[PDB]
Amino acid sequence: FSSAFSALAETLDNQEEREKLTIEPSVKNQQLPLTVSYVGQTAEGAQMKLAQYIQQVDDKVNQELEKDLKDNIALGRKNLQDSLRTQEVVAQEQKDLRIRQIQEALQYANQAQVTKPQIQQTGEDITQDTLFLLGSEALESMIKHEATRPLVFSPNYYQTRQNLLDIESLKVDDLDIHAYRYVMKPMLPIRRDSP
Amino acid sequence: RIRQIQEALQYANQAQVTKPQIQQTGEDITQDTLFLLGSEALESMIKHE
Amino acid sequence: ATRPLVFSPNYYQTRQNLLDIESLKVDDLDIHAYRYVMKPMLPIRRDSP
Repeated sequence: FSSAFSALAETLDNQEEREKLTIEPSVKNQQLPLTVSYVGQTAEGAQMKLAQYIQQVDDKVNQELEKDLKDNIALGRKNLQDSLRTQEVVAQEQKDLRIRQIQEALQYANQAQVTKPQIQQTGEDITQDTLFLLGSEALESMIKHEATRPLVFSPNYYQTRQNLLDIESLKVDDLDIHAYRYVMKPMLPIRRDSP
Repeated sequence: RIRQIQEALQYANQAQVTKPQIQQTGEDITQDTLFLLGSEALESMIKHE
Repeated sequence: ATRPLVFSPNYYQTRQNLLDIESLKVDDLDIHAYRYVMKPMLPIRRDSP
């Protein structure tokens, strides 16, 4: 705001008749509160003109941010719909290895003659070596029904899937941006400055 | 999880596991060892979906 | 010789980091090194003489 209000201050000196309009910090040490001003020709006509020029810069900043957020959200859900496609092909390179681990464990369970499952339980996922204890019959169905076996997804996938539904749900039209706050409404003066 | 159960009914239909063979599980049951719950107990996890 | 290798979860991180570096496109990527807060004016009062 303070750089777009001082950029309105320099396009009002390019009028045929100049209109002075300034902006400055209030006390000479800290940055804000800022102190805008304007000189006119009447008491009423220099307060109406200042409250118009505050709303003119405010409607330029507020439209340069709803336009900026729409180019950030519609591009932010493109780097997430891509990051769910490259994270799914990794999740099928793990599935194509799990079918290959099962396809080797059918050869171990065909020589050791394990047909019915000998596993009573497993407290974790079954590794490569102890995979043949599921049986010769139950491992022949994990290869026959291979293309319909569902993928498994890491908990980082469901984090960036929930991060895409959060970026698709927020709305910028009803979102209100305000770049400034009145601590003093624009006054109308009693004593003129000249003559 | 319904799709993991729906595939594990096909494994437990060929291996002929009807009654549950699991005595316990110290964690959640994964995709591979899900067919040990049985053919009968996995037909009710799909009917009551 | 047909027994499959097992890969650490740092391998599948840097495998997913290669598919992310092969998928991004620089032709449709727009870079802007500046932003107008004031369009270039045309002056009314000259400077000299």
